[PDB]
Amino acid sequence: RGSFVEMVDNLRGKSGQGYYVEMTVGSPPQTLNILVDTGSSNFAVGAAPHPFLHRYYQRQLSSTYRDLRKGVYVPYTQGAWAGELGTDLVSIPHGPNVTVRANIAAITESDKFFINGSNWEGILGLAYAEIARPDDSLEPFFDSLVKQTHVPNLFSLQLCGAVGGSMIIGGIDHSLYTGSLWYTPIRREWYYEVIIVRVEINGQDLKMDCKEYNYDKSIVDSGTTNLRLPKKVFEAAVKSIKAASSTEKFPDGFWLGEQLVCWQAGTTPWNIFPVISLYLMGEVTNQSFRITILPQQYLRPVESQDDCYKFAISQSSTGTVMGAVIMEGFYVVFDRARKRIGFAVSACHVHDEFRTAAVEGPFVTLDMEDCGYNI
Ligand SMILES: CCOC(=O)c1cnn(C[C@H](O)[C@H](Cc2ccccc2)NC(=O)c2cc(C(=O)N[C@H](C)c3ccc(F)cc3)cc(N(C)S(C)(=O)=O)c2)c1
Repeated sequence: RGSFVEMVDNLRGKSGQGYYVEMTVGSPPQTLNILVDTGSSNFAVGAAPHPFLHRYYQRQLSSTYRDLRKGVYVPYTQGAWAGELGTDLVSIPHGPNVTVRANIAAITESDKFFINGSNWEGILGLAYAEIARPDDSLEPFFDSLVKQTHVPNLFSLQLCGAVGGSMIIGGIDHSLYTGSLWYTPIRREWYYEVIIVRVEINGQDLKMDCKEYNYDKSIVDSGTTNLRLPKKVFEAAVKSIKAASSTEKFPDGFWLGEQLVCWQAGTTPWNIFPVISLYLMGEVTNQSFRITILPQQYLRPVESQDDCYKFAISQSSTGTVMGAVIMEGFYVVFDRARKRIGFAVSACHVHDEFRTAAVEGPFVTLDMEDCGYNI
């Protein structure tokens, strides 16, 4: 036991359909399972019956609920919901030892948002006010917590793939990683926006201009499953990954996410697939570092004696998104007080006897401030 021990192992997931934490709302208490999302900024909960929900928030039974008299609507890349704004008291039983009064949206209708069998009933948006709906005067959950209490302006995340993990609020826990932590600056506070300066596939540089990697932004996002890439980058990376795994051919639909391939239980040939590295901007002029993932991170199991996989890198038209495929390799620190994000090798990542995920540096990279996109 270190001093954050009671927060270790406070996350669950069912069949790889989102990581969630327990939260307690209102008075007397109602406890619900809440999806953790660093790619949005609204706190919202289901508040009316739905065939995919086991329970929901009942405002009439809470004596501390206050009505803001205002509607709200939120569309994502996948799905959308509409509801009503209010405030109420909120705690996290396996989190920090405080209670705050927070904005909450009560979800009364939705389309392709809730997921059958996921076991979660609402979402906690952990990013900044600039992207909240209906606009930036609606204060997000993490801002309320820092402004009302002593808790330090920092949190960190360890997602353990195949489903559990930990969310540490107000500090770092040294048993959750090995080796050192390496930091990249947050470019601007809206999404958690970062700069990628080089890409390699099995040690071989892809050689695109670095402005293509960040067009029109690159972000770190725990509520999206895949690594998503801009059109011209997706096309050149798949060509290179096929060239490097050519001891077995696969149909074209596999690299598009439209076909699965299944091996007999225990026998998947991890070694025929290459490793992938991203280089990120560091904290000193002209210095970078690199993070490296394995096929165990970018091929995802779909839930007999047969192990079936889907290829989890895909095309985007709104910039690079480092989703759960990147985060399951690493312990990640969202250090909001010093405007930076830290990466270290995770103590729980999935690997084999020949290779492991890695975080290494320092490397020399010139002109990194050219790489970023301006409106
Ligand atoms: C308002 C200001 O913000 C925005 O405008 C805005 C617009 N988009 N966002 C990004 C947010 O983070 C939303 C939140 C959300 C959360 C839940 C449901 C719907 C939306 N995520 C997605 O949009 C999204 C979700 C999934 C998915 O399946 N997730 C499950 C929970 C999951 C499963 C396993 C895991 F390990 C981790 C997560 C797949 C895709 N893909 C497109 S994919 C196939 O990965 O390429 C996209 C913010």
